[PDB]
Parts: sequence; structure tokens; C-alpha cells
Amino acid sequence: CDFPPQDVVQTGYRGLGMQQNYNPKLLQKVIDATQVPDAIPAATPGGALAKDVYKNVQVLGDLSVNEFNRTMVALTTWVAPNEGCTYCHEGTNWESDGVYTKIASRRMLEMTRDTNSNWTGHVADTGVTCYTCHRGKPVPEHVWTTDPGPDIPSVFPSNGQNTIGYNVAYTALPFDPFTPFLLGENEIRVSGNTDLRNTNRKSIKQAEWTFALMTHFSEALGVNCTYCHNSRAFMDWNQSTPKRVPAWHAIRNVRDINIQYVEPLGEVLPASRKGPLGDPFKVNCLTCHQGAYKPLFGVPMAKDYPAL
Amino acid sequence: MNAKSFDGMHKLWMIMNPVSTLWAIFIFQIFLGLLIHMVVLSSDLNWHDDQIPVGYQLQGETLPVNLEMKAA
Amino acid sequence: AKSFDGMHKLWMIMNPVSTLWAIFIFQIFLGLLIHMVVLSSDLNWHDDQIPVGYQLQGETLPVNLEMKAALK
Amino acid sequence: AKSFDGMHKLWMIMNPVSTLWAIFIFQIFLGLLIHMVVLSSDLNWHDDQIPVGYQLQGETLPVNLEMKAALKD
Amino acid sequence: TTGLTEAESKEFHGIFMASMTLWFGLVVLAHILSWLYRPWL
Amino acid sequence: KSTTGLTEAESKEFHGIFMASMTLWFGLVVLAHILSWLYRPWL
Amino acid sequence: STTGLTEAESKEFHGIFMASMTLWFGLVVLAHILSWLYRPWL
Amino acid sequence: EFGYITQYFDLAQVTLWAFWLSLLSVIFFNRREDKREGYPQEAVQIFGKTILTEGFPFMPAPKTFKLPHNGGDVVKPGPERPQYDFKLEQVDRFAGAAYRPVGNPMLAGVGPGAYAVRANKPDLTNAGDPRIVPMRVAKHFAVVDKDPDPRGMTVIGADGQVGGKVTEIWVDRAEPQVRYLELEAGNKKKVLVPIALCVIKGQKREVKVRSINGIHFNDVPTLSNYDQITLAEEDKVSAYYGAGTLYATPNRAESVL
Amino acid sequence: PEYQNIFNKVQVREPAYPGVELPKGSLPRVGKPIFSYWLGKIGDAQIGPLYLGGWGIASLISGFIALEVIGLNMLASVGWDPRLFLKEFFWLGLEPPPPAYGLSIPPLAEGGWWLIAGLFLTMSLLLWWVRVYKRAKDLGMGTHLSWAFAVAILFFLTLGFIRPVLMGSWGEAPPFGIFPHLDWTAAISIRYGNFYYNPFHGLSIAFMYGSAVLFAMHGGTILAVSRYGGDREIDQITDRGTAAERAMLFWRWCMGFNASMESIHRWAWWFAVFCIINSILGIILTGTVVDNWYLWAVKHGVAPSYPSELTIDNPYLT
Ligand code: BCL
Ligand code: BCL
Ligand code: BCL
Ligand code: BCL
Ligand SMILES: CC[C@H]1c2cc3[nH]c4c(c3C)C(=O)[C@H](C(=O)OC)c4c3nc(cc4[nH]c(cc(n2)[C@@H]1C)c(C(C)=O)c4C)[C@@H](C)[C@@H]3CCC(=O)OC/C=C(/C)CCC[C@H](C)CCC[C@H](C)CCCC(C)C
Ligand SMILES: CC(C)=CCC/C(C)=C\CC/C(C)=C/CC/C(C)=C\CC/C(C)=C/CC/C(C)=C/CC/C(C)=C/CC/C(C)=C/CC1=C(C)C(=O)c2ccccc2C1=O
Ligand SMILES: COC(C)(C)CCC/C(C)=C/C=C/C(C)=C/C=C/C(C)=C/C=C\C=C(C)\C=C\C=C(C)\C=C\C=C(/C)CCCC(C)(C)OC
Ligand code: HEM
Ligand code: HEM
Ligand SMILES: [Ca+2]
Ligand SMILES: [Ca+2]
Ligand SMILES: [Ca+2]
Ligand SMILES: [Ca+2]
Ligand SMILES: [Mg+2]
Repeated sequence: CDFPPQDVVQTGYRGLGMQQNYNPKLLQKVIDATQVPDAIPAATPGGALAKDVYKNVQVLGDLSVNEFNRTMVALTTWVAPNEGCTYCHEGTNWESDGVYTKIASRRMLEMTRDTNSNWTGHVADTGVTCYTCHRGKPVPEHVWTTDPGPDIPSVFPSNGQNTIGYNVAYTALPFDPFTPFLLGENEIRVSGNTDLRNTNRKSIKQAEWTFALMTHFSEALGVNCTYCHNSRAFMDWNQSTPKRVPAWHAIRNVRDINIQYVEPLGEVLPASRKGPLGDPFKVNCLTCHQGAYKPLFGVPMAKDYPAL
Repeated sequence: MNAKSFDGMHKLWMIMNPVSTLWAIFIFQIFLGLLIHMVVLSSDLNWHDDQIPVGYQLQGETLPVNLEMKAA
Repeated sequence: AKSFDGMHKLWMIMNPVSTLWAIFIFQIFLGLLIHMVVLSSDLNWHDDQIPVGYQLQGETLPVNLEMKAALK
Repeated sequence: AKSFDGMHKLWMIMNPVSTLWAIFIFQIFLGLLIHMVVLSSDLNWHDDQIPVGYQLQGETLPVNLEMKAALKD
Repeated sequence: TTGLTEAESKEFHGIFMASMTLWFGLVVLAHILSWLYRPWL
Repeated sequence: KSTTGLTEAESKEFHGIFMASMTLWFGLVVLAHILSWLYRPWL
Repeated sequence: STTGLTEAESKEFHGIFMASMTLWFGLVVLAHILSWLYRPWL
Repeated sequence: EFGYITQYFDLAQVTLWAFWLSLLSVIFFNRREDKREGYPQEAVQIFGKTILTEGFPFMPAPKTFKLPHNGGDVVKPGPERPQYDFKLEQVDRFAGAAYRPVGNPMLAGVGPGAYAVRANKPDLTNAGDPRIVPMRVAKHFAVVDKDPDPRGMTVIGADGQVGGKVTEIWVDRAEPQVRYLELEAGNKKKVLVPIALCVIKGQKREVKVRSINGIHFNDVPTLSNYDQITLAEEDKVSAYYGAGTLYATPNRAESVL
Repeated sequence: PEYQNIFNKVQVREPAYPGVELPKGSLPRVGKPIFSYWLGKIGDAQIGPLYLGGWGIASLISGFIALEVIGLNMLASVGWDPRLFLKEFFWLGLEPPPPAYGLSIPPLAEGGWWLIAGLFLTMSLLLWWVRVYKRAKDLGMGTHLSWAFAVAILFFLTLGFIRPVLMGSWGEAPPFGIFPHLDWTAAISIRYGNFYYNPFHGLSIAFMYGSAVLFAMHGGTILAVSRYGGDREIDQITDRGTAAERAMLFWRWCMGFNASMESIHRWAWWFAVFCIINSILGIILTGTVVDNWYLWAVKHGVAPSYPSELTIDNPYLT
């Protein structure tokens, strides 16, 4: 039970539905978990470059040395604050690659720069840092792997549904829509462009897989269908909200993160960071929103750091 | 006793109806037969699809006539 | 020790036929239930591939292997 | 010490056969329920793989291993 | 009323109490064995 | 008063055979469990 | 009397009812003392 | 192109028209079956003349029910039996005005106390026996204990007074259930009351009949033979109890607020 | 207040009624009738006896084979555990074949069991149809209950056999679950553009609302004149009494027209059958003739048009 009163935000014409509903007691749990990190004082300008002073820099070579050290202080406070600087080095041999965390970290720096520069159709001028997903822990909280399903007899193949389904909002819908959509690249659209029978050959099962993915979009942001659609025509772009256009880019963005960066790391990481089928943990909508309409309610952290 | 303990057993059918019992036994046995066959067919002991003594779909796919037709 | 002397009088207040039918039906239901509960655990004996896996045995018969080679 | 003397008169107002049937049925239902409640906890004794795991024992028999090897080719 | 006299009630009560005591004895024994095998508190 | 029509002699007879049958059934159950313990011990 | 019990029968029933209820509440108190010793909740 | 159109006429459209025409046509047939009772209706004209009109659509052609056990044929729409002799005075001089009873309202047969003129034969079972009978003629019935046996109770009558005492129960053999209670009244006549107008209190051992008053139980219509009841008599009895819902107290027909 | 006639205050028993005599050559009725006090508080107390002949045994063999199949597959989907079966019961189901198999017969654990259960359930319902027809006709009554049953069977076969065949896939049919079949309902509305703009769907909703209205009205009216013997409808039909007269005056005065004691039952019949006729017509055209019900409604001048104020850019056009 969620006892009244509630908070309602209108987001459309009057008498059409189209509004978002909040319970003040549940929203307090999301407010009580954000915790924007504290600023790091800007670095003294000018000096020698990192490429001319350090021995093994392959990404951040065009920062001054002050900017470099500042970036490293930030990487410690964002990812691994408990274990300290030796989480990704040996003792004080900074230039060694003897740990896998340094390879992982280098690849992650590249991925964050790519998202911050090339995907502004989705993260527009707020960008991301490490803290957007690690939130001060080495392993992020909300990730996914390819779901094998419940245990069934050995001669029975999986259909991929009719269970509880914890990632698709507790429905009996297909329980793993991320493999075909957020790592593979399948068509999400199912409806026709004319009113009578034409060349469209999609089925009700494909419609169910789409419905599953949309359920996850709703849960990961704290909203309903009507945050981006008018239900009377889920396929018309002239009857959608403006928020449908960033989500369209978000999809593509997530595929990039998983195809170019995170899945190829399956060689470097240990067996601890993999699932039943032997693939690493991957990124969702929930990996950075974590139940809010913008990660951390949209505080712009990434502008203060020229390394990202 | 231990030997005369089951003497009056034949009197059972003076309190249990023979017709109801017969029908119940027959129906229960048929239901149980279907159930056990279905449970064993859904395991590793399955005997229709195990491809022993030979696989027949595979045998049909590799007949020379079918191979020559697929080659074009 | 003589506390259970009049126990045989139980059948002067409880119907023997009803009791018999209830016992039989309950025993059959419990038999089915316990077999299903133990088969769905680590003690499962139909699918455990002991003493051998039969589907795997059928996939590696020389005839089936030679047919799968000529297809591929 | 003398408070519970007339207790045997209980069966002059409560029917003995109805009470017996109620008790028996309730006891069977409770037996099933407690067994199911304990099986769904950390105390479960069918799936705990003690004293040994039998599915794991079947997956690593030499015959099954040798058959799974000759399929990777 | 149940139609039982007071003698019949006394008889029933005797056997009922004996049976209940025996049942509870068996329950206690089962729990002692379970505690020896898998202690839960 | 609730009654089944059985006299005391009929009740004695029924009780004799009922107890014999129940004892035999429990004997068979014990035998099944000894075999199962020998094959696949569960505790 | 709307239940058919006389006043003597009511007195008898009341005696045994009160004794039984007292014994039941005693057992409840004992269970709670044991639980407090094992796992205090306040 | 999202909303391109190829052709305006399709099958869904035609099928919808066909449905509009298939409805619109069962309405016609049902409305015609509705007029096998009570028609032709009586239209009052400009200065009082009455004519028979028939409505839209017109009345159907007569059909016949063949009743069992040589119970005759019933043609519908067919003739009617003649009304009895109700007296009424109109209140306002126009065709749509209401009427007032002329004499004693309880004994007038107008308003909620009107009844129909049915056959003077009892309703029958599938074997040919009378259907509603007292429990001494039907010797196989018994009241289930767990239920208050009304035989013996009194019949308080809506103003607190006593009407009489219950002496018999009248049952229905085709569907086993209670239909009437028979009671002896204040002047020692035997009268019936329908079971659907009685509130039975087992502990008070009373039957409350909210419809009529206590003294009104002396004038309930009586039966010819007390081993059966006919359709006409059922109507008379029930209608007398229904007249009291508006005529028992002079304040009952008088605008709550 | 006054007695409302909702519960039976006094009950009476006579020996059980075996039933109207059947034509010579019939089988006896099976069972000894028992009485229920709680069922007698609201209705008739007798349970049984029952008539089992040729068609009602073939039915009941088919139906139970189907039920065994459905139950066992739901149970195999949790690994045979009955505890998990009870725990997750509303989420389990037997699923149709993958749509790529078309109309062929697929292997048993990838849709063949669904096909078996569907076939056996079909045969069960057709044998039951024949039973219902013959039972009413052997007692000499009109066969009106068989016509309505035929309509219902036709709707079951339309969604399930006829539409999947006309589409070319068994994977277009519902599964056997509770939450699974609700998911099917929502998905087929989402795929074919909003069932609210299907006109046969609107008409069947009209007739389902109307069924509830009409049966509240009729149940009320007959309980309100049961003090004048109105619950005995056969006699009020073949010899109109005061109960029928009051019942028809009430509606005439209230809304201007009325039915008779026999005609209201024809209104009931039709209101229950048009609901399902429109159900069949609406499902049979979806997918096979119309691909988007909202675009159809726009082409035929039916859908409203909310004001816009903005412009959203379709990113597939950019
Ligand atoms: C870790 C948990 C332990 C365990 C801990 C316990 C505990 C603790 C108890 C049981 C009890 C029982 N356990 Mg155990 N039990 C375990 C695993 C099992 C398994 C299994 C498949 O693994 C089974 C089938 C059982 C079955 C049983 C029943 C024999 C008994 C419950 C009977 C009942 O419900 O009567 C209810 C029905 C009635 C009273 C109706 C009337 C029946 C009349 C009076 C006669 C019935 C005969 C009776 C069932 C058998 C007695 C025969 C011998 C004389 C002993 N347990 C595991 C190993 N089990 C209970 C018990 O032993 O009670 C004495 C009990 O207290
Ligand atoms: C790992 C688990 C073991 C296993 C461990 C056990 C244990 C432990 C027990 C059984 C028992 C049974 N097992 Mg086993 N069992 C296994 C696998 C199977 C398989 C299979 C398809 O794999 C089947 C079909 C069975 C079937 C059976 C039944 C014979 C028996 C259940 C009887 C019953 O419910 O009566 C209840 C119904 C009634 C009492 C109604 C009364 C009808 C009258 C009395 C006649 C009935 C005949 C009766 C079924 C059998 C008597 C046999 C004769 C002497 C030949 N088991 C596996 C290998 N099985 C039980 C048993 O042996 O009982 C002694 C038992 O205790
Ligand atoms: C941390 C919490 C504790 C716990 C804290 C408590 C507390 C506190 C209480 C109980 C009580 C009970 N607990 Mg505990 N209990 C725990 C775990 C368990 C477990 C288990 C599977 O883990 C079980 C099966 C039980 C079961 C029980 C029942 C014995 C008892 C409630 C009986 C009842 O409601 O009768 C209601 C039914 C009636 C009143 C009907 C009439 C009853 C007649 C007269 C006969 C019933 C006999 C009686 C129940 C048994 C006692 C008889 C004596 C042996 C002489 N508890 C855990 C360890 N439990 C209650 C209790 O002890 O009552 C005295 C109680 O107050
Ligand atoms: C998001 C979902 C969509 C929606 C999607 C659908 C779909 C899809 C359909 C409907 C259909 C209907 N919808 Mg809709 N519907 C929506 C919103 C609504 C709303 C509303 C208030 O919003 C209402 C009031 C309705 C109302 C209705 C009914 C008028 C109609 C169902 C007829 C019926 O009674 O079937 C119930 C009757 C049967 C199924 C007959 C079964 C008969 C046989 C004989 C059964 C015997 C079984 C046997 C004995 C037991 C078997 C054993 C077990 C299987 C194991 N819908 C929204 C827009 N709706 C149906 C329709 O008519 O389409 C035009 C339909 O197909
Ligand atoms: C005109 C349309 C409406 C309608 C009409 C209708 N249905 C009918 C009839 C008629 C006129 C019958 O004469 C026929 C009948 O005999 O009922 C008494 C029937 C019937 N409609 C039934 C159910 C039914 N009708 C439904 C719908 C409708 N029926 C429409 C709304 C629904 C819905 C809306 O979902 C259901 C579930 C059955 C009670 C009965 C047909 C019985 C039958 O075919 O049984 C034989 C086959 C078997 C499967 C035997 C095996 C055991 C069964 C499982 C027992 C049945 C129990 C019951 C179905 C429980 C409900 C289960 C569900 C929760 C899954
Ligand atoms: C509006 C206007 C311009 C007014 C000017 C006119 C003036 C000046 C005044 C007129 C006076 C007054 C007060 C008029 C009010 C009436 C008006 C204007 C409108 C109301 C009309 C109205 C609400 C009708 C709706 C009718 C509909 C759609 C009904 C739905 C249900 C339906 C289809 C029922 C058909 C089946 C029927 C007839 C059921 C009734 C019925 C039932 C239910 C039985 O059980 C029963 C049992 C035994 C015998 C008979 C019956 C029986 O007839
Ligand atoms: C554990 O349980 C046991 C085994 C002990 C038994 C217990 C049974 C239980 C608990 C069962 C539970 C059942 C439930 C919840 C069922 C839910 C059912 C629902 C809600 C179903 C809803 C819809 C399904 C529909 C409409 C299916 C329609 C299918 C059709 C019409 C099939 C047509 C197929 C045909 C005619 C066959 C053609 C095949 C062929 C051979 C011609 O193809 C070429
Ligand atoms: C404040 C403590 C830290 C210090 C003092 C520090 C110091 C340094 C130095 C001096 C270098 C350049 C050395 C060289 O390669 O020649 C370097 C590189 C690097 N450090 Fe750290 N570091 C710290 C914390 C971290 C942490 C927490 C991480 C892991 C999150 C990390 C990951 C890296 C990576 C990936 C590089 C390589 C950068 C590149 O390739 O361009 N460091 N560090
Ligand atoms: C597929 C899952 C995703 C969906 C559907 C999605 C959707 C959206 C939407 C709709 C917005 C605009 C919010 C608004 O204006 O109300 C948004 C903003 C944002 N998202 Fe995502 N997102 C997803 C994944 C991610 C991921 C993985 C990250 C982190 C890498 C991320 C970071 C951001 C940021 C930073 C913003 C705010 C940008 C701004 O201020 O305009 N999103 N997202
Ligand atoms: Ca890229
Ligand atoms: Ca084989
Ligand atoms: Ca084995
Ligand atoms: Ca174990
Ligand atoms: Mg599904």
C-alpha cells in the first residue's frame, strides 16, 4: 500500500491521462542515495606536458602535469576510495601494467571520452564521469549478463518467458530483452505505416519482446509510458513528447558502450566478473539512471575535468 | 498371531463397494500410465529422440537424391 | 500401560468405510507429492546421467557421426 | 490443584467425532506447511549437496567426459 | 448437548488425554534428533 | 448421539485387522528406505 | 435464559473457563520470556 | 510515410454496415413479440372516445400454447376475461390524471390491491397432482432442524397488535420450499400469508408482517377447499396483502417529505 | 425493514427427486443424491444425480488428457518442484510454437505439446456440444441452449485455430496460463494499433455492458414481485397474473415501453449472443484485412485530433 497523498506532474494536454505520479515516501529513498561528490580545487596552469615527463601515458598525454595529478586524485575518489591508489598499480611503480585494473581503467577512460564528446544527442552538456556508475565502488551496482533461465529438464529448450522476471518489472514477459536489443541490434518497431494489410510480417511474440524492453525503460527512469508516448498511437512520432528523441539516441549509445568497450574486456577481467555463460557484466539504462529521470537529478559534474 | 492376523480379510467387500472400487482402480491406472510415460519422456532416458539405433531426419537429409537436388 | 484399553471402541463413533477411503486417497496423493518433491532436487535420479548419458550416447554413435560429417 | 476437575464434561457440549476430524485434518495441513516452510530456507536438506552433490557427480563421470570430448571435434 | 452421559464423557476424556500425551512425546523426540543433526538457533 | 451401528464385537474385529494391515504397510516402508539409504544417502 | 443454561451450569462453565484462560496466558508469558532471552526485539 | 492511403473502401466497412442492418432487425422482431400481452392498447381521443391502436410495429399473428394434462389451448394475442367491478373517481379532468378509490380502500381491488382473473384450477405437478399443498397432505416433508419451525409462533401485525397464530405450513412439491403460512385469526378463520412478506424471529418466536395491521387479519380472503389452492385464490390473497402497503394507515399514501 | 427474499429462512426436505422419465433405451443415472445446507440457504440443496452416456464420456476423456498435458508442462517449467509450482503459479504457462515453424508440426518440447493440448480441448468441446443438444432434445424441449453454445465454441476456435491458420503460424495463438494469456491480450492490441479503434470491439463492449444492465434489471424486477408469485415464470407466461402485470407496468411507466414475461428472455438471449458474434468478427479481420486500427479509424473520420503546439523530429528521416 502507498497511502495518500501523492505528488502528480502534468505532462500533456488536459483530459488525456499523460502525467507522472510520485509517492513522497518512496522518492525519499532515491533522494537519500544520490550524494553528489565534493569538488576538487582547479589546478595551477601551465608547465610541462604529461607526454614529455611520464613514461607510459597512452591516453592522457596532452594534459599538463598538474592536470594529470588532479585527474588521478579524482579517479581514486570516484572508483576506489577505500583501497586507495594501489588499487590500480603496484606499490609505487606507477609505470607498470602488472594489474588488470590498469588495462580496464585505460579502456574505461577511452569509453568515457567517447560518450562525452560524440553522444551529446543523449547526454547533452551534462556528460558522465566514473561516479555516474561506480558511485565509489569498484563494481557497479546495476549490471546484467545473458540470462540462462530457470532449471528445467535437459531435453527442454528455453523459450525465455513465463517466469517471474525480475528485470522486466515482475511480469510474465520475456525475461532477457537486453541480449537482442542492447548488445545485438534488432528492430524495435512493430507497427505498420498504412491501415490495410501490407508487407509487414512482424508477429505478436516480437511485440512481446518490445513490450519487455519498454518496461525496463520505464523502471530505470521512474516514469510511465506517457513520459514519451500517447498510448492511443505508440508508433506516431507526431503524437510523442520531446523526451522520446533523447531515448532514441540513448539506445544507440548503450550499444556502442557494450560492443566497442565493455564486452572486449572479457579477456582481461577475472572469472569473478562474469556470468553463467561466461560473458562480463554489461550496461543498462539502470546503470546510470538508477531510478531517476536524470542520473543524480542532472548536476553537471563532468565540465570541471578536461581529461573526460 | 502373526499368521492368523489376516483371517477375516475377505469380509472387506461387505463394507467396500466392489463396483466403485473396480472403476476407481481402472481409471487411476490409466491416468498413472500416461503420467509416468510423460515424465520419463521428458528426461535423459527419452527413447524416441535419442537417435538410437539411428537418426532418421539426418538419414533423410543425406540421401543422394536430396543432396543432388540441394546442390542446385 | 492400561491407558489404551478401550481404543477398539473408536469404530463405534467413527465410520470405518469413510476412514478407509480417506486413508487410501491421502496415501496416493502423498506418494505422488513426495516423489515429485524429491525428483526436483539434487537427488533427481532420472536426469542425472548416471550410469550413463543416453542422449550424448546417441549423438556419438559412429553411424550418426559419419552422416553428420558428410552433411558438413 | 482443584481448578480442572470438571474438565471431562467438555464432551457433553462438544461433539467428539467432529472434534476428532478437525484435529486430524488440521495436523496434516500443519505438517505439510512446516515441511514446506523449512524446505524454502537455508535449512533445506534435499538440495544442500551434503553429503555429496549427485548432479555434479554425474557430470564428471569419465564416460560422460569422454563422450563430451568426442563431440568438440 | 451431545447425547453423551457423564460416564461416556469420562471414558472419552481418558483415552483422548493418553493419545495426546503420546503424540507430544513423539514430537519432542523428533525435535531432539533434529537439533542434534542441524541446530537452527 | 452420533453412532456407526457397529457393536463392540464388530469394532474389535475391525480393529484387529486394521492394526495388522497398518503394521505390514509400515514394515514395507522401512524396507524401501533402507534400500534408498544404501543407494543414495541424503543426510 | 436465552441459551438454556441455568445459573448453576453458568457458574460451572465460568469456573473452568477462567482457569483455562489463566493457564493459557501463563504459557504465553513463558514463551515471551524465552524469546526475549534469545533475541531481544526492543 | 506513416499515414498513406491506398483505397477508401474496404471489407471492415461493409461488414460494419451488415451488422448495423442485422441489429435494427432483431429489434423489429423482439418488439413484435413484446405485444402478445396487453394489446391492442386503448388511446383516448380529444373528447373522451377510446380506440384501439396497435403501435409500431404492428401486433403479430396469434400462436398457441398447448397446456399439459388436457389443460386447454391458450391463444396469444387472443381474447381476455372480463374485469371484475372496480370503482374509481378521476381527480382532475384530463386523460392523464390519477384516480381515487370510492369505498373502503382495503376492500376495493384497485391500486396495489388489484389482481388478475386467472383459471379456477390448481397448478399441477408433472404427475398431475396439485402443486401447493399443506404439510399434512404432503406426508413426506419435514422442516430441517437448524431452522425455526414457525408452527406455533404469533403474527404481530405492523402496529404491534396480534393477528393470530400459525397452524400449518404450505409447501411446493415441484420445487421443495415453503410458499405460505396458514394462521388462525382473531375471529377464528383460517387465512394464508405469503412467506415473502414475513420476517420470522426464532427467539422472540414471532412473525412480523409489516404490510397490514393486527385487526386487518380478519378480512383476508378465504379458500374453498383447504387441501389445495387455485390460481385465482393465490392472486386474491396476495393482492389483499399488497393493498395494505398503501392503504393500511391513512398516512401511508401521503408524500414522505 | 421488510423481508428482501435473498436467503431462505426455513428449509424443508423430502426424498430426492430422480428426474423426469427418459425415453426407453436409455442408460440409468449415476450417483446417489446428497443435500447441502449451505447451498440450500441460497438455492436448491440437492446435488446429483448425473447422466453419463456415450458423448459425455468421450468428452471427459479428451478434456482430462488435455488437462494432464497442460499441468505437466507447467510443472516441468519449474523443474518438477511442487513448492515452486504453488509459489509462482500465476506466471506459469504452456507456450505456442515459435512463429518461424509456420503451420508444420513442431517437435514436442518446442510447441508440440501446445498443439496436442489444443487438439484434445477442441474435441472435448465438440463432444460436449452433442451431449447438450441430445440432453435437451430427449426431454422434448427446444434446443435453444445449443445455439448459444455453438456461438461460444466458434469464438474459442476463431482465436486459436482459424485466425492462426489464415495468418500462417500457430505462434499467433494464446498460451495456457493466467498472466501469460493476459500478456497475449495486451500484445495483440499493441501490435495491430489499439483495439479501442476496432469498431466490432466497441460493439461487443456495448453488448457486455448491456448484459450486466439487463440482468440487474430482470433479477431486480422478479425479486420485487416475488410476493405476488412472480418467480414462477412458466405460469405467469401461460396464465398472466398480477405479478406479470405489475412487472410490465413498472417499466412502461418508467421508460415508456415494456416487454412481456416471455419476451424479456429473447432480449436476454440476443444480448448475450451479439457480444460474441462481434467478438468473432473483430478478431477475424485483425491482421488478415486490417493492419493498424488507428489508421483505419483516421481514414474513416473517427479519431479526435488534439492541438499540437510543438514539432518532433523523426530521427529516421534525418
Ligand atoms: C531438518 C528437518 C527433518 C525433519 C524434522 C521433523 C520434525 C521436528 C518433526 C518431523 C515430523 C514428521 N516428519 Mg520429518 N523431517 C525431515 C524430513 C522428512 C521427510 C522427507 C521427505 O525428507 C518426510 C517425508 C518427513 C515426514 C515426517 C512425518 C513422519 C512426521 C510428520 C507427520 C504428521 O504430519 O502427522 C500429522 C497427522 C496427524 C497427527 C493425524 C493423525 C495421525 C495418527 C495419530 C497416526 C499417524 C502416524 C504417524 C504419521 C507416523 C508415526 C509412525 C511411527 C510410530 C513413528 N520428514 C528432515 C530430515 N520432522 C513430526 C513428527 O515426527 O511428529 C511426531 C515432527 O515433529
Ligand atoms: C530416490 C527415490 C527412489 C524411490 C524411493 C522410495 C521410497 C523411500 C519409497 C518409495 C515407495 C514407492 N515407490 Mg519409489 N523410489 C524411486 C522411484 C520410483 C518410481 C519411478 C518411476 O522412478 C516409481 C514409479 C516408484 C513407485 C513407488 C511405489 C511402488 C511406492 C509408492 C507406493 C504408494 O504410494 O502407495 C500409497 C497408496 C496406498 C497405500 C493405497 C493402498 C493400496 C494397497 C495397499 C495396494 C497398493 C500396492 C502398493 C502401491 C505397492 C506394494 C508393492 C507390492 C509388495 C509388489 N518409485 C527412486 C529410485 N520409493 C514407497 C514404498 O515403498 O511404500 C512401501 C516408499 O516408502
Ligand atoms: C523468535 C520467535 C520464536 C517463536 C516465538 C514465539 C512466541 C512469543 C510464541 C510462540 C508461540 C508458538 N509457537 Mg513459536 N517461535 C519460534 C518458532 C516456532 C516454530 C518454527 C517452525 O520455527 C513453530 C512451529 C512455532 C510454533 C509455536 C506454537 C507452539 C505456539 C503457538 C500456538 C498457537 O498459536 O495456538 C493457538 C491455538 C489455540 C489457542 C487453540 C487451542 C489450543 C489447545 C488448548 C492446545 C494447543 C497446545 C499448545 C499450542 C501447545 C502447548 C502445550 C504444552 C506442550 C503443554 N514457533 C521462534 C523461535 N512462539 C506462542 C505460544 O507459545 O503459546 C503458548 C507464543 O506466545
Ligand atoms: C490492452 C487490451 C485491449 C483489449 C484487447 C482485447 C482482445 C485481444 C480481445 C478483447 C475482447 C473483448 N474485450 Mg477488450 N481490450 C481492451 C479493453 C477492453 C475494455 C475496457 C474497459 O478497456 C472492456 C470493457 C473490454 C471488453 C472486451 C469484451 C467485450 C471482449 C471479450 C468478450 C468475452 O466475453 O470473452 C470471454 C469468452 C470466451 C473466451 C469464450 C470461451 C468459451 C469456451 C466454450 C470456453 C470453455 C472452456 C473449458 C470448459 C475450460 C477449459 C480448461 C482450461 C483451458 C485449462 N476490453 C484493451 C483495448 N479485448 C475479445 C474480443 O471480442 O475482440 C474483438 C478479444 O479477443
Ligand atoms: C454466449 C456466450 C457466453 C457463453 C455461453 C455458453 N457457455 C456454455 C453454454 C452456453 C450457452 C453451455 O451450454 C455450456 C454448458 O454446458 O454450460 C453449463 C457452456 C460452458 N461454458 C463453460 C465455461 C465458460 N464459458 C464462457 C463464456 C461464455 N459462454 C460466453 C460469455 C467462459 C469464459 C467467458 O471464459 C467460460 C470459462 C463451461 C462451464 C461449459 C462447457 C463445459 C465443457 O466443455 O466441459 C467439457 C470439457 C472439459 C474440459 C471437461 C474437463 C473438466 C473441466 C475443466 C470442468 C469445467 C470447469 C469450469 C470450466 C471451471 C473454470 C475453469 C477456468 C477458471 C480455467
Ligand atoms: C427529452 C425530451 C425532449 C422531453 C420532452 C418530453 C416531455 C415534455 C415529457 C415526457 C415525460 C417524461 C418524464 C419522460 C422521461 C423519459 C425520457 C424523455 C427519456 C427516457 C427514455 C430512456 C431512458 C430509455 C432508454 C431505453 C434503453 C436504451 C433501455 C436499455 C435496456 C433495454 C434495451 C431493455 C429492453 C428490454 C426491456 C423492455 C426490459 C424491461 C423489462 C424487464 C427488465 C423485466 O424484467 C420484465 C419482466 C417481466 C415483464 C416485463 C419486463 C420488462 O419489460
Ligand atoms: C500438476 O498438475 C497435474 C498434472 C496433477 C494436473 C493439474 C492441472 C492444472 C492445475 C491445470 C492448470 C491449467 C490452467 C491455469 C490453464 C489456463 C488456461 C487459459 C486461461 C487458457 C486461455 C486460452 C487458450 C486458448 C484460447 C487456446 C486455444 C487453442 C486452440 C483453439 C487449438 C487449436 C488446435 C487444433 C484444433 C489442432 C490442430 C493440429 C493439426 C494436427 C491439425 O495441425 C496440423
Ligand atoms: C592518487 C593516487 C595515484 C597516483 C599518485 C597515480 C599516479 C600515476 C602516475 C604518476 C601515472 C603515470 C605514470 C606513467 O605511466 O609513466 C599514472 C598513470 C595511470 N594511472 Fe594512476 N595514480 C593514482 C591513482 C590511480 C587510480 C585510482 C587509478 C585507477 C582508477 C589509476 C589509473 C591510472 C592509469 C590508467 C594510468 C595510465 C594513464 C594513461 O594511460 O594515460 N591511477 N598514475
Ligand atoms: C537505454 C537506456 C537509456 C535511456 C532510455 C535513457 C534515456 C534518457 C532520457 C530520455 C534522458 C533525457 C531525460 C530528460 O530530459 O528528462 C536522458 C538523460 C541522460 N542520460 Fe540517459 N538513458 C539511458 C542510458 C543512459 C546511460 C547508460 C547513461 C550513462 C552512461 C545516461 C546518462 C544520461 C545523462 C547524463 C543524461 C542527462 C543529459 C541531459 O541533461 O540532457 N543514460 N537519458
Ligand atoms: Ca564509438
Ligand atoms: Ca530410440
Ligand atoms: Ca539415473
Ligand atoms: Ca542433504
Ligand atoms: Mg508470453
